[PDB]
Amino acid sequence: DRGVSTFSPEGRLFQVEYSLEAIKLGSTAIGIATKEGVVLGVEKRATSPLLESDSIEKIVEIDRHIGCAMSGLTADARSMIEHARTAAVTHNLYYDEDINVESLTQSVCDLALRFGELMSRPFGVALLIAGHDADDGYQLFHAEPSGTFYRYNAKAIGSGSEGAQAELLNEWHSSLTLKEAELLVLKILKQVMEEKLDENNAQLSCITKQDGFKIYDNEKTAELIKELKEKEAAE
Amino acid sequence: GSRRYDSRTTIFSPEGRLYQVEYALESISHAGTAIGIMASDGIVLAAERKVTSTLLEQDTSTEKLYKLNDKIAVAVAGLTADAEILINTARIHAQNYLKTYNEDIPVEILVRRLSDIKQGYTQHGGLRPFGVSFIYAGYDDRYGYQLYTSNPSGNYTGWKAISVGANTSAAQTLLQMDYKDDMKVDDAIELALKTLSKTTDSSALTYDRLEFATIRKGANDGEVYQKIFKPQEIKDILVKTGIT
Amino acid sequence: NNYDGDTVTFSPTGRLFQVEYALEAIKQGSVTVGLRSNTHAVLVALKRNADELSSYQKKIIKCDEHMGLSLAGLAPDARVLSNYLRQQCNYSSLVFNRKLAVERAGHLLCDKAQKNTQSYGGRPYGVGLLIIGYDKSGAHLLEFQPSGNVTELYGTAIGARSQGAKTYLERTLDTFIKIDGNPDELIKAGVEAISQSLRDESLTVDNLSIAIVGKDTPFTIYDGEAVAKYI
Amino acid sequence: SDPSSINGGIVVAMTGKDCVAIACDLRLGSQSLGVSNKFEKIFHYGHVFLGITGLATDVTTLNEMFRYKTNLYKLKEERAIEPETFTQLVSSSLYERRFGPYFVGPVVAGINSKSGKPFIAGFDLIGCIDEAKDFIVSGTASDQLFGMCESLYEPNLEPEDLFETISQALLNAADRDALSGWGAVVYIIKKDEVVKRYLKMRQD
Amino acid sequence: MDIILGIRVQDSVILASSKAVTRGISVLKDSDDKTRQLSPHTLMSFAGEAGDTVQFAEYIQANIQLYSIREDYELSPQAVSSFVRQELAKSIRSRRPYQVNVLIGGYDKKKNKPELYQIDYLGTKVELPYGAHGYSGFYTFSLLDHHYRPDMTTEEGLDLLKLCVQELEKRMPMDFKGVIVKIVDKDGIRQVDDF
Amino acid sequence: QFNPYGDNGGTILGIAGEDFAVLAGDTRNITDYSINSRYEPKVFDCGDNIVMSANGFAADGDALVKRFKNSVKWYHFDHNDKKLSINSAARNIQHLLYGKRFFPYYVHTIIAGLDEDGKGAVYSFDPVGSYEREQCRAGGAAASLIMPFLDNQVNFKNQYEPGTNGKVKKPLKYLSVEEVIKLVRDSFTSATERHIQVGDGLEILIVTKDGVRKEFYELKRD
Amino acid sequence: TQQPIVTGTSVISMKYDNGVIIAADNLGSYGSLLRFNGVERLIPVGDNTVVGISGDISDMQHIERLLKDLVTENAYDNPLADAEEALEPSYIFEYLATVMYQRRSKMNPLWNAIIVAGVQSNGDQFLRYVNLLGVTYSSPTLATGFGAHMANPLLRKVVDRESDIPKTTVQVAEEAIVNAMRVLYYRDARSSRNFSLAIIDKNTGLTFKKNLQVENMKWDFAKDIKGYGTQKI
Amino acid sequence: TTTLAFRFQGGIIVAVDSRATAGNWVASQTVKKVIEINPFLLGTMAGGAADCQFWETWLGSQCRLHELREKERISVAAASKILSNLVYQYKGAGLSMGTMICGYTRKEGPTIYYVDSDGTRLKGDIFCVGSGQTFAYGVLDSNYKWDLSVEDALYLGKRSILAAAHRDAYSGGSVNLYHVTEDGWIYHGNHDVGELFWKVKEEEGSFNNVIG
Amino acid sequence: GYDRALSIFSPDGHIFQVEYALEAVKRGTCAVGVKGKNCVVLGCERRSTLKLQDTRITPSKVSKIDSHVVLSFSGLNADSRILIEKARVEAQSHRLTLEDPVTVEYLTRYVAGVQQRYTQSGGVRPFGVSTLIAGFDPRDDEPKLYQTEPSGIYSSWSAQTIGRNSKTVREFLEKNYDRKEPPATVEECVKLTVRSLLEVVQTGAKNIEITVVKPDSDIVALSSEEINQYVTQIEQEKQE
Ligand SMILES: N=C1N[C@H]2n3c(c(Br)c4ccccc43)C(=O)N3CCC[C@]23N1
Ligand SMILES: [Mg+2]
Ligand SMILES: [Mg+2]
Ligand SMILES: [Mg+2]
Repeated sequence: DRGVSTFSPEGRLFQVEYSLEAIKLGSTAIGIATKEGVVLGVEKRATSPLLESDSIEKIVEIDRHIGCAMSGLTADARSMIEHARTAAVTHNLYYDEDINVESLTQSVCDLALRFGELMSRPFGVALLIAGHDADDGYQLFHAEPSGTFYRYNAKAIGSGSEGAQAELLNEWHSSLTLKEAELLVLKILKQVMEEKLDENNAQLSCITKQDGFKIYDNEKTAELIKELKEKEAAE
Repeated sequence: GSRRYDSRTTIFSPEGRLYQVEYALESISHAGTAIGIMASDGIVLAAERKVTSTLLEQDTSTEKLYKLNDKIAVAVAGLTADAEILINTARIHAQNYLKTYNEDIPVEILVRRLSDIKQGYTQHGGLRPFGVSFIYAGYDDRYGYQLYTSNPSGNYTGWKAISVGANTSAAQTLLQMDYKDDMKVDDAIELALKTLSKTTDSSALTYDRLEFATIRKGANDGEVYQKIFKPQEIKDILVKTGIT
Repeated sequence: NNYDGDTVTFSPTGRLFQVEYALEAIKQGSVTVGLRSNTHAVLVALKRNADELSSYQKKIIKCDEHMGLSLAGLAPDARVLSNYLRQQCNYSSLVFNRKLAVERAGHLLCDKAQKNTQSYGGRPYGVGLLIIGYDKSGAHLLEFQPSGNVTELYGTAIGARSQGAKTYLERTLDTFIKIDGNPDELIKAGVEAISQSLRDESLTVDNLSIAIVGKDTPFTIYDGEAVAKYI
Repeated sequence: SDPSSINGGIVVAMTGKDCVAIACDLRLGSQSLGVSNKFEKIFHYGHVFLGITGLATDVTTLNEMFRYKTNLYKLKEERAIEPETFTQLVSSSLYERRFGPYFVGPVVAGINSKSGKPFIAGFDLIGCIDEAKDFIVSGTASDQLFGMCESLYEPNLEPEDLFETISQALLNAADRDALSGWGAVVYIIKKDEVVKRYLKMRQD
Repeated sequence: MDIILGIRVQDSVILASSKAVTRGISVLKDSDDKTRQLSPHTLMSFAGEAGDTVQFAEYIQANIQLYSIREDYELSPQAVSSFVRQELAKSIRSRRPYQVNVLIGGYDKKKNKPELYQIDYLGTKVELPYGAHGYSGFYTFSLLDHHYRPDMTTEEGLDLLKLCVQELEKRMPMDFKGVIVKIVDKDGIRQVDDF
Repeated sequence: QFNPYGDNGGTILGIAGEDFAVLAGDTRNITDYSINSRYEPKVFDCGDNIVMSANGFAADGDALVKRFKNSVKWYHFDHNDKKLSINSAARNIQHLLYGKRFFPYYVHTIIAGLDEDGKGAVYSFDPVGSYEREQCRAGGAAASLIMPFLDNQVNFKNQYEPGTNGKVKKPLKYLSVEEVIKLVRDSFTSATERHIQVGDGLEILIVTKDGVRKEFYELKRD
Repeated sequence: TQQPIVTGTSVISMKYDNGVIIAADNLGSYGSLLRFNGVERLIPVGDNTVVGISGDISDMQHIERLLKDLVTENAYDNPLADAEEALEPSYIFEYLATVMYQRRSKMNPLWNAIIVAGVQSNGDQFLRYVNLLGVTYSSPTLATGFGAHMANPLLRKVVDRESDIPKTTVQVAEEAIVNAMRVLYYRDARSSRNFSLAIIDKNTGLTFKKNLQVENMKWDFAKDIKGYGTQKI
Repeated sequence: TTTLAFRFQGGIIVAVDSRATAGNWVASQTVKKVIEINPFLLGTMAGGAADCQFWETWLGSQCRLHELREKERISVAAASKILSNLVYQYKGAGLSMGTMICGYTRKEGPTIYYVDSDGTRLKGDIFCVGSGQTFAYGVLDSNYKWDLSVEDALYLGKRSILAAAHRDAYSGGSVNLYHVTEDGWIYHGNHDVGELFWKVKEEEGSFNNVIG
Repeated sequence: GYDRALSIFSPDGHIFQVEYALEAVKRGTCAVGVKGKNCVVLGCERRSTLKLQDTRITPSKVSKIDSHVVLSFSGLNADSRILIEKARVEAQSHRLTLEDPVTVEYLTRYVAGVQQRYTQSGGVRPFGVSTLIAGFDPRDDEPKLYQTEPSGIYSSWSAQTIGRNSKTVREFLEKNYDRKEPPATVEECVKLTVRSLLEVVQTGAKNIEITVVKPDSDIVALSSEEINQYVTQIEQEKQE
């Protein structure tokens, strides 16, 4: 056939480029970083009404100060999350402190290119890693299967990403409040989702310095959806 | 490098089938027919040797029926050499169990073990599967007399009467027709030989083309006896049942 | 064509296509410049962002107090190779109480890259590196290619549109080599060199990345408002 | 402390005219404490008999090991193992643990089914074969057994006379050993009949 | 730990095990249960080196429970005792052996018979009408040799057991803080809460 | 039989002030009754405003300091040049020591610096890595001579206010850097008089927000 | 773990204004047997370093081969091997110290005490010690074995502290070293009369002196010594 | 060294002394012998100081990983068994540990496990470990009731360590008190034994053998 | 060792070996899971192409992983045994170390993890098996039902079906299962499970297996006659 670690004539790794196509088929995930906190939101996308939607876990805690959202082949994310949690806890054991968000992200990205003929293929999932540390404040990173990670003020991944990213281009400014960010994620998720957005098929979360990482209740998100509807009808 | 020459023995087809397992089953369909029939008072194993010669030393020959221990025997259909590899492994497993628990291995546990070995060759290692199907005839004090079969996929099932090898479709229909639950060993002996006589690709069924075995509680009192039939004894039972 | 499936196969003209494809990844990368005088050595790198919400990908990595590099191509491969350089610099200091010579660092990088071009299963590195340093024989600049070829130069550039900066340095050779004891002027020459590779975009405050090492100057990286002085 | 005398016990074997005899005591102890009076030390694999003295855990382990091996032998060979062949198997099996040995004193007894020739053999813990024509002894009262057998034994004894000789050899040897006794068993072995007799003896 | 006793009567097996746990100078506990249920009709008591006892017992328990689930079948007391013996025989030639002695009391539902097996840390197995480990047998066996009958009731077995414990409490130097007594019969395993 | 351990003598002393910290040690190196060196530095600046000394078997001491200095270097590489705080350094040294739990570094380690609130900090370790933050700690040969003196003169132990007769303790008033250095010098002068392995020279490293400063004083050479 | 078999005794050394001096005798002892009389225990590395070794001779010969291999290795792909990138005394010492500590940490030591003497690129004097335990230290004077007990006291009278080094000439330093070697010959039962001496100077380079002898010995006073107390004749 | 822990109506009391010795030499009077594994779990230090510190901090990391993976507070049973299984792997190598793992959960209530370096793991109501353990047991056994108030239980633990500190040469310095509730442990201060002894003597009337 | 990467990405971002493993599941006999208010029922199809089968000894489709959790499957039978064995070992390992039996979610997460691992490990092919895992958490009366598939993704379901013609029985369940009011009794839950299989099965004879799991390790398999009574009552109401 051909090597798993083969370069294309354009200088790109075939397998890495193909895994990026799998991520495009994944459900949408959005992150927005503010000076009051970072918000993470996802589309749950249940395949059937009999599927209990609260068992869909696409937003995950890595540590008290670091959260993570996923898009693509979500089963592949489990070992990445396990490594992230272990790395966060291990660093605290070795250094009696919280690990930097960038350092955690870098550790996850070191796994990415460990494939060949080590694991047999790249990961088929992208991660939005959000968190806070004392040195660089509130941060949002985009971890890819290429091993590359970019920091973002705001970022969308998954099937509705390029439409969402264009929307984030216009809406983000350096003075956004946490409440404004929450509504903004809900607004853009509602825009790109196939089904009508409600508290059961979408999920919100945030990371603040005071309270740490929190996944929002369905009752809490339902109120923010109602608040969104009214302010869009206000003009 | 080496990838070029790899057949990839452990992959699914687009339809979700295992190529090598399917092709191994095709191989087994050309092997001599083996039949097992379970009765209330014992089990019968009958099998046809493949187109033999007059110069073959039959009385010292064994290609179909093998003893795993004193309570369990197998009938083979497929590559004989492949079968002997698995048979030796099964014999060892039985002894490992006997050493560990000081009790004879239950029939199903032995069958599951061999079947799991077959399964492994279909999922990992990049090696060809074993081209063998077994009929297991055995007794233990939990379920009594038991018949099982296993094939190259590593799947196994229990049976009242079953055939493997050539012409299984025709053989199974004949068994399904004449088999009854209250049947006895002597009746089952007759059914097995009659079925082979009708399904065989040879002109006539003779003693030199057969291997035969019974597992009976026809052992004096509360115990079980295995009987691998001798060439003269196969000749006699053929006359008794009225085939020759 | 039929000979580009793996790194273990020569073509009929004696070419190694997987290595050439790895070389192509560098050409897609963002431009970075290297140049030196007799007292100092400078790296200048144009950082690339994903979009307006995103950060600008870092290009320069410190290897020791007296050595570091800039990258163009696959960033994770640069992390692997720079980590190896950090270890080798460190082995030299711990075992021999000796700062690793820049030339010897180039030899080690060559040999590490070579093994990935002659064996089955592996792949070549997909990144180019510009290594600067100051050791016992003064200032040095090296260019690393993932073919294994390492070259010592007065100045150079790698990445997209690097030919413009390379021609400028070839003209200015006699001038910038003489910029001794003046770090600011040497950086100016490097910023002017990398400007010959820009199109449509210009050097902004979060776009530009500069590094310097010299006689009494540890390897230090300048980003943000620290490079506004040179814009 | 000495592994070969923690549990105690003895085995003796003798040849006669067209017959062999093997016998053992029934005691298992923890040094001074008597634990079991039903610990038989003679086993058989087909027509080949094996007595084992020494550390009781190894006695049990080796019985299970030789049952294991003789069962596989029979399946492959399609015949029961003979005394001469089994003797070599015991020797080989013991020597493979040369530098971590089983602390035992095995004794083989049997009649070759083809030649009809009576056979006995003994081993040290490490596999050295003692193939005596007359008798083999083993266990914590081996000195006593050597004394009894040397004086009581004569060649070509009939089965029922051999029974008396080997019984008296065991009994009187055991009564001069603290760690042996608590019952006894004697096997009289002919080409196609084997008789097993439990002896009455003092229980101290 | 210290004293573990066993007696097999007509229709049941009774195991008695001391409650004390002593770490050198002090008695840290006086209510310790030195036993594990391996299966519904099989109980194992244990004594030996600290830590290794519970580690070994729970390891055996896990393995028998695994077998029970895999086969949907309870192994016979004889089969369980053979498995345990092999594990200890394997252990004695290990880098660091399990220093654990056990009694296995089980009711065989197939044969409708109680069974008691005594196994020491070397892997020395014997089936007995009554048994013990350590010094317990030195004090109790003369009483058991005298009074024991194979046709004893469970109540008579408990009374003979009381006489054994009384002799231990009189002549043993160590205070073992009484015994927990458990009965194994056709209906399973139960604890005698007043002894 | 080969003995992989030895004893190079030496005495060290760490004291934490309100907004400063000192780590002092004598400069004498010995085996048995011989002097190897009258000036062999024992207290080291490890970067990030942290000073360290690993007293006892000098080979193990040098190895540990060398590995910790290395750990500081790699902490910078791996975590974006973040400053290694004194508490984080202390936890890291525990793992370095406990890594050789079954073949230990035969040393008594002390580090000094400032915590994240700018207050003076001293940490003390046993050979296998157990540690604690402390106000005052002497280590090595003459530790038993120095610590009781410090209990009395730094913490004012067994001292009560005149007139009250044991009812009111002497209040624990804060000491200046000049005051601490006086107590350090007197501690080592007294130790030099009564301990044969202590002498030659005293080197003190002082840590403040401004950085690390050094002071050297002669000790008796007999 | 082993025991030393064939052994070499003291190595002695000191700093002076422009460089360092190091010396060691030419004996290889086999217990109390003075077996081998032509053993060179000072091994020069380039023109700027001399390594002096005591203790096990088989291990010394191994270390000698390591140093020889170090020079070969340094020259590989090194155009400045005889200039800016030549081996320094400090490089050679740190390498040996690493090896010594690693070997003791595997419980398999090189049974030696080593002194590395040399002059650095900037003209600075280098003098440092390392032994089988990996223990290291520096001093204006350094000595191993018996030399530590008898040579150091004499050499320290010339250079007592750092500030005495610029006041000490090469003539005064060599004189002190030679006298110490005589004293060691008087008092060490495992010493010999024949020795080697090496001077490493920042101006005149490496001077290696072989086949030196202890001379000007006082023995005449022995004729008057009679008995062990009361004997007169 | 003296450490104790006991279960009661209001949860768990943990009390320890503060002294560390090397032979006769008192190395420290300010040793922290209660290890704060996390806000809900406490461990006590006896035997090897490093072994206890290192492996109980490590235990805290394992407990944190458990609750991240299972989204639920780890049980005291599970937490103690992680530590006991770990030290059992090292059995023979020379670890020295005698500790009480203390916690209060919904399913278990207040729970104490004695864990030890030869592999022992014991659940219990009252445990006391160290060179002065016998002295503390005396005060505990004669004054313990399940229905003690939080105030009286805290005093009992303080008084028991004082008893040991007085008689045991290798125990002393100061007393550290902790009260473990379902919502987490609460620290109840450092108490100098020198000052505490005289205070208790006067107020209680005990230690008439000692002149004050 | 054999290291060949069998599961790899294709240009369109698909892993065909994982997708072909799902096709093996599509071929397998139908399995269905329905949870009531106080129970979970697992129904399984038995293809009647095989008669002369000995039903006493033939491997049953529903397997106990522990006394409180069960596992059924659709796909390759031999593959399922490997997952069942691993799950049983992990269940005992959990009891040994945590001193508490596995939650249904934990056991599901483990099995799903094993399946995922076989999709990016060298020299191995994915499991051609999807599973339904049902039971009750220790000391909990809330019913649990989870599903896994070859890719390793898993989720919780009020009711779910897998295997051949599972599209049809899922259609039935989606219109017949009300979330606000689930089958209140064992009877109602079994009835709805048998009804769902009757949409696909053929004869209601020995083709339908039913296993009921209740809280506190109460697991029982219904017999032929008991199921036959449900089959009888369903069609007599249908004749109207
Ligand atoms: N000041 C301390 N240093 C540790 N420590 C301890 C002892 Br004992 C000891 C002996 C010599 C050197 C250090 C020592 C000791 O027991 N400690 C427990 C906490 C850390 C430590 N306290
Ligand atoms: Mg006797
Ligand atoms: Mg007696
Ligand atoms: Mg002095």
